[PDB]
Amino acid sequence: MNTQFEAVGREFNNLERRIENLNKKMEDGFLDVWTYNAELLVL
Amino acid sequence: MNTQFEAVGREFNNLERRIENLNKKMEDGFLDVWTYNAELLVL
Amino acid sequence: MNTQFEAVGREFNNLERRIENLNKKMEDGFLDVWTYNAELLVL
Amino acid sequence: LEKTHNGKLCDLDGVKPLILRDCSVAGWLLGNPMCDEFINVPEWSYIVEKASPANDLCYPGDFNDYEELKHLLSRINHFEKIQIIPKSSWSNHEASSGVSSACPYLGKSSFFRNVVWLIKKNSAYPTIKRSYNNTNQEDLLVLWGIHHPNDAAEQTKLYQNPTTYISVGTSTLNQRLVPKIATRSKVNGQSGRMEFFWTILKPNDAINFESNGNFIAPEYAYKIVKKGDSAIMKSELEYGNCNTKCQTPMGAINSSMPFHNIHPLTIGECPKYVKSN
Amino acid sequence: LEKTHNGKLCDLDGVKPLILRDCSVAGWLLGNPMCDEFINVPEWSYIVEKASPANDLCYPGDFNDYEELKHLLSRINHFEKIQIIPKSSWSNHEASSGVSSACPYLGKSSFFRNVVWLIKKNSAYPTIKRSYNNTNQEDLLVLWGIHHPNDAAEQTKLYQNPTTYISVGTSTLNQRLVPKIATRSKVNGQSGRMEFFWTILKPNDAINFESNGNFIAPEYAYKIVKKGDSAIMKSELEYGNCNTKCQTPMGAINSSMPFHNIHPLTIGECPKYVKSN
Amino acid sequence: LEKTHNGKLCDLDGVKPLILRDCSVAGWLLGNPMCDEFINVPEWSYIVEKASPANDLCYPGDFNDYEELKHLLSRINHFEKIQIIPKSSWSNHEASSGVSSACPYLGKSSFFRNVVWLIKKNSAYPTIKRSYNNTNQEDLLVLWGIHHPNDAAEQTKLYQNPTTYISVGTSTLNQRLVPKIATRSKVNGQSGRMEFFWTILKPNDAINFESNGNFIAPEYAYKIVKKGDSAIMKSELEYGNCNTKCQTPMGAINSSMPFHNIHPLTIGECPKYVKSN
Ligand SMILES: *[C@@H]1O[C@H](CO)[C@@H](O[C@@H]2O[C@H](CO)[C@@H](O)[C@H](O)[C@H]2NC(C)=O)[C@H](O)[C@H]1NC(C)=O
Ligand SMILES: *[C@@H]1O[C@H](CO)[C@@H](O[C@@H]2O[C@H](CO)[C@@H](O)[C@H](O)[C@H]2NC(C)=O)[C@H](O)[C@H]1NC(C)=O
Ligand SMILES: *[C@@H]1O[C@H](CO)[C@@H](O[C@@H]2O[C@H](CO)[C@@H](O)[C@H](O)[C@H]2NC(C)=O)[C@H](O)[C@H]1NC(C)=O
Repeated sequence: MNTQFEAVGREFNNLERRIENLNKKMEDGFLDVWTYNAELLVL
Repeated sequence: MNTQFEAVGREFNNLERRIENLNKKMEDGFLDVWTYNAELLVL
Repeated sequence: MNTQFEAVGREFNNLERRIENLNKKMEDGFLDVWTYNAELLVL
Repeated sequence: LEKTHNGKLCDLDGVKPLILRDCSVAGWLLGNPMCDEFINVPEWSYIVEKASPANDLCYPGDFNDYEELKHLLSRINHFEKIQIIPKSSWSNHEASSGVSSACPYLGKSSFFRNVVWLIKKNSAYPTIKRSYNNTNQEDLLVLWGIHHPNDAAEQTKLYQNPTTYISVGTSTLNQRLVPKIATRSKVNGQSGRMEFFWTILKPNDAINFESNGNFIAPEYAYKIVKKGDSAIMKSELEYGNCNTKCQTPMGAINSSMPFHNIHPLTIGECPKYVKSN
Repeated sequence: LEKTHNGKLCDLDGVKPLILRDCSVAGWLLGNPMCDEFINVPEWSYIVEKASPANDLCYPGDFNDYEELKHLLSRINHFEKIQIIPKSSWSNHEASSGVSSACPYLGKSSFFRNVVWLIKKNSAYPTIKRSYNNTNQEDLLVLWGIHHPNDAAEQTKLYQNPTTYISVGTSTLNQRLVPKIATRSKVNGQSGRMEFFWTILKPNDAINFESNGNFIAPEYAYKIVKKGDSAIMKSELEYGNCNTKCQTPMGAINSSMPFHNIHPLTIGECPKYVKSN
Repeated sequence: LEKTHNGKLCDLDGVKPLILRDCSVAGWLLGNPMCDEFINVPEWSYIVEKASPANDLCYPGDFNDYEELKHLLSRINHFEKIQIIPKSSWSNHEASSGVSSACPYLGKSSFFRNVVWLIKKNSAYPTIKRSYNNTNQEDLLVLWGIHHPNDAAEQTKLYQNPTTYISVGTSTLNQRLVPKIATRSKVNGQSGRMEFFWTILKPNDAINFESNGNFIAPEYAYKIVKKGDSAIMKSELEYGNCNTKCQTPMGAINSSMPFHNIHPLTIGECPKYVKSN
């Protein structure tokens, strides 16, 4: 499991709100996946 | 499985075609993952 | 496993470095996931 | 794995969605004359817009930063329209014949009803200076525009001054637009263009307009009165008179299952989406 | 888990890829004189471009919205070049000495061959007005440019008029470029710059150019004749004369396995990629 | 599943992070007078910036392409400040009273210390031409700016010339800024604005500035002396005097576990993050 998603901080301005949202839902997206993947490796 | 990827609609103009494509392949990407994850939880 | 993430080449200029990075960490992100998913299907 | 939907658009917990019919978000907000159905709109749960709404920008042109505005629309549930510069107040510019056949109303030349297309008066177009202080509790969506003529003669006929500008300042916005005279193919009978711009004016801030030509002045802005979870859904369906707790572009879902099959872009308390068959 | 490839670039189902050698997409489309190999190109399966192609923008400058054009190129399989403004037709502007040593051909000063660098004639540069109606069944890729001189004296020498513009209009495009005189370090012996622009002209639309200086006019545009699945692949490899059903930047794959190891960016019917060892 | 952290910010392998306190990246780099703590900064492991740093842009305005600069900052570990145009050298422009109460230092009107706000002298503002050849081994971060006045009278008072420009050229940069006179609400007592721009000047390249008004000239640029892994962390915490191998915005981690619970945005050798409880 050494190669698991690592989130980086990225910054977007007031008119970059769509890609800020795209970025957020991706970082969350991968976190939610690996959370599930570790919880179900245990079980 | 309550915390699984939920897709949002996002819109891009005629000269935002690369990030439209990036967005599409991400939303599909996560859908394809959770489809696989639910089909193989069953099996 | 026929529907697994397929990476596309995308290009970004010198001032598009954040979304280049977002794109890279997504394509890697999904590769790392399916690598894990195939290695642990075997095991 | 629910595979069944009711094939129509319902309310979302007794809150009716805003169905735009054949109008686009742009046509609604700017006030396309074909969009009077939506002059004053009650609170909505979500918004529905067709793929290619027929009534969008009647006078051909562009809505600047449009997708960011739409994104900004999917966490708003209620606008309340207010007058910020009365059409009555234009003393030195002609304010009543800025109309076009590209924007018909009942077959008569009209124009977007939320902004005013100022024209010269007695062969003159004095410098315009106007302010609006947002003395409301709420954020304001303010819209304005610029007219790009199709030649030097047209420019001088409508606005007198051959070289013109529009400057708009808030506490954050520092804009200075210049009209772009080009030669263009006719869209809706017109080869001129209108380009539109927007800004959110925070409570206690003031917007300052100044121009000597080509100005499409605001009349009505929008008070953002209810913020909350919302969305813009792309669908072809008409209103179904029903109610639901989960809506999709294909139709509503009444189900108990943990998963579903219909459409990935859903709104409300919903089963999770999978591609499975 | 296939780990073996043939280390060269093949056809993709008997369709030969476009290998650009040392030319870039920009050099090919604009017509860099070092890129005559590609003046007229047969149908391709995919496109191959080196990391740093040596022949890109011979005269130093910029290709505007270049990455979006490239993306637009990876769903095109065949251009057919057509003349839209013949070099012969420039009656009032010098059209034959817009050349530079930065763009050598056989060691002689030349210039990109798809666009024309107009210069003044008899100490004058009349206003240019030209139209092209796309009377073809297919979309057109039209390219044009602006010259940014390095000072007021140069501006006035080449173009007479000290203050100039280029306006380009279609049914959707409303552009008005202004040259930017700056002082710049020499690239390829030049401190002036050329900036290039493009648009897709839909069937039955017309493009209208108008300028009084600094205009790099089109001569040849591109008919998009075959649309379909394609790609731009970054590789250093030369053509391998072979054939395949799966290609990678590292080399082609002949395999039956479900997975592979080589390179994530593949094209065709391919085993899925994993990082495994 | 480590759930415990030390609630403070430590060094990362004996390398101390740059903690900006109440200054922003913009305030630090431009030289806000409230940011003298950071005039010359030793090598850092990572950078810490509060959510809403109080001292950012003292004179109201904008830092152009700011997020891309910040991103460019998270693979830099050490700047070394150098003088590229001495304040002493302005012979024909007043260089000592370009200050404002919006930028106080000890309650006296000051200004960002890395750039110079030139003003007219003897009712005149000659054309400025200056060059800096980067004769260093390393890349340079060069910063400059433009002043957008609040009216024609102000423009003419400060700069004499009613119509002005700033052109900046490198081997890649071809910029020509024009001041935007608008009417704006006062921020920090000011209704004028300053807009800032930056570029990386490669070794052996030269930057050329030319202007006839509204120019905020550089004095100090930054030598990028140490490139390597770095980050900008958003945190409210002050410096903790400790040391660690894994840092988070919430606090440092001393642990042996394979996973952790604290905060997704970590730096160093760290256990992987999960949402688990
Ligand atoms: C918009 O109007 C408000 C209200 O008249 C102005 O702010 C008030 O007036 C003065 C500032 O000169 C202060 O003493 C009050 O405290 C303010 N009242 C409130 C309720 O904020 C404000 O200056 C105007 N804004 C702009 C941008 O011009
Ligand atoms: C480009 O040329 C076409 C063809 O000549 C023009 O459209 C035709 O001409 C008139 C419009 O005035 C119509 O009655 C025909 O139906 C059109 N024919 C076709 C095949 O479309 C068109 O007007 C020109 N386009 C522009 C943008 O100027
Ligand atoms: C910046 O200065 C350098 C060093 O003086 C210039 O390059 C040198 O000078 C000439 C070019 O005219 C060459 O013969 C040398 O080989 C160069 N030396 C080095 C170390 O590169 C350079 O021309 C100047 N750069 C710009 C952009 O004006």
